[PDB]
Amino acid sequence: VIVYGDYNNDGNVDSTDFAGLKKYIMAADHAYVKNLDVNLDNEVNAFDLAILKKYLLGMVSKLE
Amino acid sequence: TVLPKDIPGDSLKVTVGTANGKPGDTVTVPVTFADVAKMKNVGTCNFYLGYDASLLEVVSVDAGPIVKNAAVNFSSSASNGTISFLFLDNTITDELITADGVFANIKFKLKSVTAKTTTPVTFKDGGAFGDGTMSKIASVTKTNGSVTIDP
Ligand SMILES: [Ca+2]
Ligand SMILES: [Ca+2]
Repeated sequence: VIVYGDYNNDGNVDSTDFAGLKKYIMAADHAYVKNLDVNLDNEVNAFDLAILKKYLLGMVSKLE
Repeated sequence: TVLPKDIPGDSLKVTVGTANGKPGDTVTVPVTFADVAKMKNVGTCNFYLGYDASLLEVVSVDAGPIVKNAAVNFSSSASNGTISFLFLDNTITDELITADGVFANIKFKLKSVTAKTTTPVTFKDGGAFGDGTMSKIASVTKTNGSVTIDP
C-alpha cells in the first residue's frame, strides 16, 4: 500500500515529511517517487509540496 | 508560421538580469518577476539556474523584497554550477507574492579571464510555478541572463 506524502517512509505523514520534501525538491537531481507525486502529474515539485502543506494545516482532507 | 501554443498573451515573466565587472569584483544578478497580479499572484515556485563555476563564484543568494517572510517561505542553494530556488507561502493564503519586482539577488564574485568574456546564467531542469491558489500558472516566460567579465 502507498502512503502518499510519506517522504521518509516511516508510515506517518507529518512536519518531518514537509521539511524533507523541501530539501529534496532543491536537489536538481532528485528522482521521481510515486508517494510524493500527490497530484499524479508525473513530477515531484512545488505543487506537491503545497498540497502536503495544505494537508498538514487542515485546509484539505485528502492528498490529491 | 506559428500556432497559438507558440504565442502566449498573458504570462508570468521571470527574468535573469545582467552584470559586468573585472576579475575580483562582486556583482549582483537579480531574478525579477513581472505580471504577478495579472497571473493571479504567486503562491509557490521552484526552478534552477545554471552558471559557469570556472568563471563565477556564488557568494550568496538572498530573497528579494517581493518575498514576504522569506526566512520561512524562501530557500536557495548552489551546487556544481546549479542554483536551486524554492518559494512557498507556508500560510498558503496570507504571505503571497503580489507585486512585480526582484524575487532573488545572486551575488557572484568574478574570476580571472584572459580576454573579455560573457558567460550565460540560464534556466535548466524544469520546475513549477503556482498562482495564489497554488494552481499551475498557464504560461511562464523564462528569460536567461549573463555576466560580462572584462580584465
Ligand atoms: Ca513520514
Ligand atoms: Ca506532482
